[PDB]
Amino acid sequence: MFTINAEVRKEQGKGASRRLRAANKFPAIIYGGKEAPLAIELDHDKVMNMQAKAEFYSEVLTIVVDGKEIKVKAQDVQRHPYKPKLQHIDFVRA
Amino acid sequence: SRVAKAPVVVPAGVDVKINGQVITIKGKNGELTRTLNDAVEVKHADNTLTFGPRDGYADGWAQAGTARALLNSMVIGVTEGFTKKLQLVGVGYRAAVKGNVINLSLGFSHPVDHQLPAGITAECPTQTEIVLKGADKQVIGQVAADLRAYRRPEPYKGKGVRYADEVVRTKEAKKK
Amino acid sequence: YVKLQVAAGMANPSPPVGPALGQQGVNIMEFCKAFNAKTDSIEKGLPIPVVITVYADRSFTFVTKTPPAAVLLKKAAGIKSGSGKPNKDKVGKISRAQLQEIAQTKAADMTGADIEAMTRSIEGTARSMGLVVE
Amino acid sequence: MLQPKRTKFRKMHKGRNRGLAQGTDVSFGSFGLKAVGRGRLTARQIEAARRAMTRAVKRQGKIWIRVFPDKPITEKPLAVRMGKGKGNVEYWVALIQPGKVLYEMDGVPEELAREAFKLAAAKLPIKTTFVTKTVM
Amino acid sequence: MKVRASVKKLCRNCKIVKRDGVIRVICSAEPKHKQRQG
Amino acid sequence: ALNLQDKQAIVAEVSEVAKGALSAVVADSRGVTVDKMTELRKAGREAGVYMRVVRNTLLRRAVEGTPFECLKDAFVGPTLIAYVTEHPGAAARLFKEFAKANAKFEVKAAAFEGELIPASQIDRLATLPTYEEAI
RNA sequence: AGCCAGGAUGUUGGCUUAGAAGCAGCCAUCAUUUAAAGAAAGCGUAAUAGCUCACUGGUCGAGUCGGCCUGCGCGGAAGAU
RNA sequence: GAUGUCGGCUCAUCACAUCCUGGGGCUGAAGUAGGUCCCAAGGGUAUGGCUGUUCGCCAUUUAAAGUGGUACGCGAGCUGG
Ligand SMILES: [Mg+2]
Ligand SMILES: [Mg+2]
Ligand SMILES: [Mg+2]
Ligand SMILES: [Mg+2]
Ligand SMILES: [Mg+2]
Ligand SMILES: [Mg+2]
Ligand SMILES: [Mg+2]
Ligand SMILES: [Mg+2]
Ligand SMILES: [Mg+2]
Ligand SMILES: [Zn+2]
Repeated sequence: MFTINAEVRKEQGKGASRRLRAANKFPAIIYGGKEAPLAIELDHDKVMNMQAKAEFYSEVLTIVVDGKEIKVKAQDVQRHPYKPKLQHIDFVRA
Repeated sequence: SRVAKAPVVVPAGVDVKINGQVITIKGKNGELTRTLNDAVEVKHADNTLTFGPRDGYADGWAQAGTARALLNSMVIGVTEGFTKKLQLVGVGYRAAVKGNVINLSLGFSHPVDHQLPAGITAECPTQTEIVLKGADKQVIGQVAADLRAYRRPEPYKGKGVRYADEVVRTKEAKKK
Repeated sequence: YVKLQVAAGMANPSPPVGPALGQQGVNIMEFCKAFNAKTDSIEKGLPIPVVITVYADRSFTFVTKTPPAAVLLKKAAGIKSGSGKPNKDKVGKISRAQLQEIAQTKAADMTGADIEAMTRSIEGTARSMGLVVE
Repeated sequence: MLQPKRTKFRKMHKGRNRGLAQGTDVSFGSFGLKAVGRGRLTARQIEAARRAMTRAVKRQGKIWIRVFPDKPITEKPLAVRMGKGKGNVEYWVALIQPGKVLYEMDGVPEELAREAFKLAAAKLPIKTTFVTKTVM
Repeated sequence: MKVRASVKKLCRNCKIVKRDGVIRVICSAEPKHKQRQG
Repeated sequence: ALNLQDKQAIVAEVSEVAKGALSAVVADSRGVTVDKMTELRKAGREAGVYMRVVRNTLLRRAVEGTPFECLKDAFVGPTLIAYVTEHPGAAARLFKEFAKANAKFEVKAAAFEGELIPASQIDRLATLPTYEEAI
């Protein structure tokens, strides 16, 4: 079980996402089902080491957002053009 | 640091005098003195010598390591004593001692007269062997190297002033 | 002290053992006949290994060893000269009963304890010379 | 030495090499050589690189060139004054933006894939990173 | 002495040692391996 | 290198051949060629003796299961162990004449009965005959 | 990391060559005794020998190894009053 | 509403990417002699045949006959091929 600790995003858009990335954190979205999409911020270091394991993309992962725990699956990753970093992740509510 | 942490054991009848940075180690085989780098704090106590870094000095441990190393060989020096051996290789090469002077025949116009410094003494068991005995490791080394310099072992026959332990790798001359 | 391989009834020519053994300090006539006088029981057309133990007084003492492992696989398969490219070019065939024949003779030299251990150490000398186990 | 067989037009306007690459992933092979810098790759360069890495893998395995030199480059010779027309086409390039996978190779151990890419990288005008395939 | 912009360890006995800011390759086995960056 | 999975297996094999085996012979094997070793391996397998060189850190663990738990202080320096599975004695004699002939090593200590044998009294398992001598 | 010890047998593997015996080249790269030892990473010999490594047992006694993202530096860096 | 052009002569001055001499590392460096690189600008660094030539070819020297900058140094200094 992959446990990803996250936070709901207070800001949205280009400016915020860049500032986030600078601060060694990266934006990600949770969509799927009746429930409205959830804007989350993740730690760049912790998630990056996770995704290194192939199992990250097959298994169902729990994304802890302010107490609540959301079971999701890795949908689409947006990678850095040339650096071994992550720009954004799509999480489909499983 | 691993060198500095390891302690120097002052033996019996070996006096250790420490005046801030200035160390004086007396014994049977003579007396040696040294000025330790400011980054080093030396402690006496018991039949031991311990070294450590002084506060604020960055290179502290690196300095302490060398300090230990040196004092250890000073202790060895004024008790056991160091003995460097050199062998003259090649036709005509001879050597003899005249007190504090090593007279050297090395295939030149003039025979070489090498004056010896304090604490280093020489004796010639053969006309082809020089044995140096002393207390300062840095100095006994210096002197050995100086005498070696007169005729460094040539790579075609091994001819020249070589150290006893020296392994003189020789090579064949150009083919044709 | 040197290692050589001379024939069952031949020990005298100049190109193989001539200036190779006579250069150390071994008699070219005292060894040549003392070696063939004891290898008379050993079959004709089989190279037999021999090691020399020389001292400082030019004297010598030898103990003969069993024929080589790449030597007995040529007479058992039906080949004079081996394959240039082993396991890429097949020169002959040897059964499971012929492997133990070479092994029961080599029992004095082989490191192995069991017959199966001495059989596998001949299986290897067969594969690396083109020959196939059939 | 890679070059378009036919073209709609002979010569091309200079243009610019702004923006980031498209084709940022190992889409065919197991390993890739990706551009970190921004520049022009000439066919003579591409070949020099291709040759060196092909030699490396002892022609075992597969290699794919993700890039193609389709831009024609012109040049005015010596003692030729400005104007009097656009210079003659002399060579061809590929505009490389950071993140372009340039080569992909598979059917070779990672160790060898890294070495083969090390040699090819040497005959190139722009900084390169070694990349491995990924799941999304 | 090979004086060049790219100084590398050429054998197992080669050792990279920095003497007075000059990255050097000193070797115990091969004298041809002796290098200085400049 | 030896991983713990591989480390445990070694402990097990020695611990097992410890239970059944009668007389075990602990000794030094430093400064001797392979030609002499492979030879005492042919003398061992014949005389029903089991031969091995095992880590003193592993032999102190593999003998903890008793009765040889007085050979602890015998795992200091190079070690070779000669477990005599078939007939007690066979190695403690095979060693005694291998030592005198080759001059290298000393043979640390002998073990039997779940009682200690010092370096001074190894002539005890060296003067015993056959099984096979009582008739 | 260092220091002591070992680094064996079939076997000089086959083919090739005046010789190729780990060590000119070509092809194969198993198996045995094992603590472990490549049908051999380099120097050497006419070919051998001999020296050393990969690997492993002992000693030692607490750390050690080199990739990742990054801040600031070093070399690359020769000109004319 | 003028900054006289190539070459020579006379007189130079600087750079060093060093021709010689000096120090030194490698060498496929036995010696002698080379090859290559590093340091180094203190001084030194041909005369003739041919051509306006610089250059170049050649002859014969020399430790060497350096490479460049100086309005391709130098005509209120000379020459004028
Ligand atoms: Mg903006
Ligand atoms: Mg200096
Ligand atoms: Mg005017
Ligand atoms: Mg210079
Ligand atoms: Mg050069
Ligand atoms: Mg000058
Ligand atoms: Mg000249
Ligand atoms: Mg002018
Ligand atoms: Mg005038
Ligand atoms: Zn080297």
